[PDB]
Amino acid sequence: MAKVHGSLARAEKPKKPKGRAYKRLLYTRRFVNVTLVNGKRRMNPGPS
Amino acid sequence: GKGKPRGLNSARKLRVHRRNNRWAENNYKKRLLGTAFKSSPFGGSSHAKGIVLEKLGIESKQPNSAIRKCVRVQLIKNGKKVTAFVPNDGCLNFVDENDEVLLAGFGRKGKAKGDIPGVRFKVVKVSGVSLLALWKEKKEKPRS
Amino acid sequence: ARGPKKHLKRLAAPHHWLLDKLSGCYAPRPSAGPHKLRESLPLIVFLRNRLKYALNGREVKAILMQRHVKVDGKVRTDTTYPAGFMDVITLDATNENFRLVYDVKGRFAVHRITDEEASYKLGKVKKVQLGKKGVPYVVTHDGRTIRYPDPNIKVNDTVKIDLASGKITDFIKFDAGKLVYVTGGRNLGRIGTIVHKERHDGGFDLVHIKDSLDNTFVTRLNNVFVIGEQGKPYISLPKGKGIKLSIAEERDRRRAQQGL
Amino acid sequence: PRAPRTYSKTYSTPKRPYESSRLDAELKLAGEFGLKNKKEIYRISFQLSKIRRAARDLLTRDEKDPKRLFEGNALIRRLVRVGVLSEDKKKLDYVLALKVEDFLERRLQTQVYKLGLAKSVHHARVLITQRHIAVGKQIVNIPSFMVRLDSEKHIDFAPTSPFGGARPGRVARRNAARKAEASGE
RNA sequence: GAAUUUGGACAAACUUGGUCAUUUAGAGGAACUAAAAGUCGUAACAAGGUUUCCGUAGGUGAACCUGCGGAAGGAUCAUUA
RNA sequence: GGAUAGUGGCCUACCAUGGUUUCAACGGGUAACGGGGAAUAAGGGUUCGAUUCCGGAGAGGGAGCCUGAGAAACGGCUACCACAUCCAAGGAAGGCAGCAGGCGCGCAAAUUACCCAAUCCUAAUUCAGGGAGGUAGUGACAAUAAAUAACGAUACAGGGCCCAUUCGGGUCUUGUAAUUGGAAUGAGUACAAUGUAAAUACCUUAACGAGGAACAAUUGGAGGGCAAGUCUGGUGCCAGCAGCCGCGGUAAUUCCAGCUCCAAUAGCGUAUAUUAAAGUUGUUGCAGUUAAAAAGCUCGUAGUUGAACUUUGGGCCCGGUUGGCCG
Ligand SMILES: [Mg+2]
Ligand SMILES: [Mg+2]
Ligand SMILES: [Mg+2]
Ligand SMILES: [Mg+2]
Ligand SMILES: [Mg+2]
Ligand SMILES: [Mg+2]
Ligand SMILES: [Mg+2]
Ligand SMILES: [Mg+2]
Ligand SMILES: [Mg+2]
Ligand SMILES: [Mg+2]
Ligand SMILES: [Mg+2]
Ligand SMILES: [Mg+2]
Ligand SMILES: [Mg+2]
Ligand SMILES: [Mg+2]
Ligand SMILES: [Mg+2]
Ligand SMILES: [Mg+2]
Ligand SMILES: [Mg+2]
Ligand SMILES: [Mg+2]
Ligand SMILES: [Mg+2]
Ligand SMILES: [Mg+2]
Ligand SMILES: [Mg+2]
Ligand SMILES: [Mg+2]
Ligand SMILES: [Mg+2]
Ligand SMILES: [Mg+2]
Ligand SMILES: [Mg+2]
Ligand SMILES: [Mg+2]
Ligand SMILES: [Mg+2]
Repeated sequence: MAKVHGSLARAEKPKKPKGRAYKRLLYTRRFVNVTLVNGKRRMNPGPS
Repeated sequence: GKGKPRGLNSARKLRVHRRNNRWAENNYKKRLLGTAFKSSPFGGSSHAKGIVLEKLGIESKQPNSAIRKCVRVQLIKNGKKVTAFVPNDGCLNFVDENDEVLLAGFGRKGKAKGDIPGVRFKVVKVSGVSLLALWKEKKEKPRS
Repeated sequence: ARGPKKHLKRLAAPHHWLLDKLSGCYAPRPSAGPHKLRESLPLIVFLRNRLKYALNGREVKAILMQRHVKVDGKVRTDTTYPAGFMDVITLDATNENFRLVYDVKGRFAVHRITDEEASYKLGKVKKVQLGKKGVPYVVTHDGRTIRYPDPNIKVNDTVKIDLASGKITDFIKFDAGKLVYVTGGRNLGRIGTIVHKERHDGGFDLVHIKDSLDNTFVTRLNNVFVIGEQGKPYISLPKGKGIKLSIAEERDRRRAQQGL
Repeated sequence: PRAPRTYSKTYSTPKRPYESSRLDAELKLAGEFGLKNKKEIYRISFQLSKIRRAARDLLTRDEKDPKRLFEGNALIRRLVRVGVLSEDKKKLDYVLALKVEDFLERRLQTQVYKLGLAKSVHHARVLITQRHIAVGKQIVNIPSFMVRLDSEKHIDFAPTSPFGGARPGRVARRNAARKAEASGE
């Protein structure tokens, strides 16, 4: 909502990397460290 | 012979025939009759400011009953009344009457068996603030 | 518009000046003078773009104002003076002499010239005619009017002109089998021998020309400009000798002059 | 009134947006080579495409025709200087068969990791944009430099750089000052 | 040689009616709407019509019949030559 | 004949009775300046072109004219019409569709900045002048490039590679742990210099400048189309619900909130227009018994279309440009 005047630049859980880095993450989330669940590639599962 | 002249000195008949036949296309007819400049409420522009005439509680029945929280808005440039959707807003605490409202297009087709009609516009801005930003509690509304 | 225009936009300048297209927004509109606008080279262009002798425009005016630069024996002091085809240009402080003749690739070229060739000049005879008190004269392409020529000289003939006195040394007739520079048009900048002249009345005459590599082409008479005889030109041609090569030939010749 | 500064797009967005196969292919392609946008891939696809067009337009014309000769040979020798096309495949019909990876393999990014100045490809990114990595007398800081072949045998560290030579960086002399001042005390 | 004046061509614009075409402010009147409310008419009342169509004519009426000419876009069994 | 710089019904007299037209004149429309060109398509096309170059037209609307080589000129003049300013009420001035700036209008568009240093133009002219032009300001119109992290060790955790007879001999790749360690660097700040008409910036560079528990990345989605939920609670009085179609209600993958994940990423959504998709405009290339669509039927002018046939066949010579077998 209201960030106070102090947006003057000059004078929680872990974050996700941005840009290139993020893609890297995905490349290993899907191809270096493959997770084969129930005979399929499951993305976003809870308890199974 | 596939029913069209196929002769080498036959161009005129061909192209004339084409012109007389393009009037069955829909958009072409809109485009050469200036339907956009003569009838369409927006006058052929991607948006229009209007002032909320009346808060409408339309009720559109089948197959899904919308407690249609919609609006009668009157466009400033035409003095032309229009109905318009005001999205994502449960309570309509955002849009009151006599309020300036920037409208856009909106493609809800109306249905027959339940007398639900097709409004063609959604509120994009109220009083200069974006409906979205209000709804995100990102920006606040100057109320006059 | 209403009167004559006095500007020239950058893009609209004749292309073969090779003006770059971000230097400015305008381009030196040639003054009125001896040659046609489209096919002449303003001294500023010749001086700053092709000799690199001056960097700005005012440097060029600076140069011109010391009576340094001569054109056809005489001193011109107009930044936009229109020196065109076959004109002699003199830079005395460098003791250099230039001739404006066309490169093979249809543009104007720097050409150094001995003092003994700087003295004279060729002129295509654009029209002979009889003036007041029955005195016959010619009018040669650079605009020069010469009186009392030799009666053998009709149209399209070339004339040698002593720049000093402005009189006619000799001339050349327009017959089959002469040497010829082609001035306007696509084949502009070529040289060859005139096979035969095609005569179309009330229309444009053409000329078939065959160069030294025995290849042929055709241009309107309008652009044919006589030089001399078979291999006996009256002026010194540039390197290239008006012999135009396919892009393949030029590619090869360039890549074959690289051995470090 | 200027000349209008010409300019052009560089890439092209795919036609079908969600296509599980293309999606993956793309991801593995970004993975081999550490790209950050799909856009980086598209840019390649697009240059490739313009070349395949020039290719075909030459192919449909007669052999021993001046144009196919000239522009053919040019396109060929151009593709060869960057070593996208191999020495032995010097005829048009192969430049069609060319694929994306053949282009993606000549990036400075890539060649830095394949001349072993970097540990991983990502390392090569960082090392490039970090103004570390020179090609001869020039520094270069674009991951997409497209190394010509005669410039392969020159790539090294920058004479400016900490690794290339010179003095240690800001962090290094920071810790040098910290330890030296902490020991003087 | 200035003010001024004769007649021309050029010709803005004005006045007047007449005429269409609009912008208007008013008044005359008529008709449609319901996230309005209740009232009767038949809602809260019961069924009946069901070859279907085409052109045309008429009748009306709350609808629908009806005359004439067309069409199947309508379900060929049986015997025999 | 007159007029004009000049041809010319351009105008004036006098004669004729012509000129255009279904090969679409004339009139009406254009939210029409024309072209070079732009977007998009395999091709063929369709659609844009107010706008950087060329040509034309206008300077609130009309008309008239001086000066001059050149103007029917408006940063010249005169009048009328529309607006509008100053007045001491007599009069006198006014055209930003030049640069800035204001109002109004709207969905919709920047500074009342610096300079002739480039570019070029004008003048009696090297010097003067130029909101032409250039420079900076504003600005997510666009277009290009591309930071937001790279490593390591450690341990825990596992898989795999060879000696497994079992410890261990090491290679490798991973999951981690708001774990550690020391490297790197421009975002920003700043001497100087460079740049520059003067500056701003860029590029250079001393000096600073992160573990980055915040130099913290977003915008849309997660029933289908269409990439991604077999996750918890709430709902179910603000509730099957709004591009299209789906789908229920104690227990909902389909609604609401959080968690998670997906896509494109310094950008992403939405609206209108337009091209593709659209072989749903069909010349290339549609369809017409029953899905929309063969005129009730023949005749007939324009139009489109139209059988066959008139030096073939043979003989000689000349010289080119690729390709072979030799070099
Ligand atoms: Mg002009
Ligand atoms: Mg020509
Ligand atoms: Mg217009
Ligand atoms: Mg197509
Ligand atoms: Mg235009
Ligand atoms: Mg307009
Ligand atoms: Mg113009
Ligand atoms: Mg004018
Ligand atoms: Mg105005
Ligand atoms: Mg004058
Ligand atoms: Mg005027
Ligand atoms: Mg003005
Ligand atoms: Mg003017
Ligand atoms: Mg202005
Ligand atoms: Mg000046
Ligand atoms: Mg300007
Ligand atoms: Mg932009
Ligand atoms: Mg300085
Ligand atoms: Mg989100
Ligand atoms: Mg959905
Ligand atoms: Mg979906
Ligand atoms: Mg799916
Ligand atoms: Mg169809
Ligand atoms: Mg039917
Ligand atoms: Mg039918
Ligand atoms: Mg029939
Ligand atoms: Mg025939």
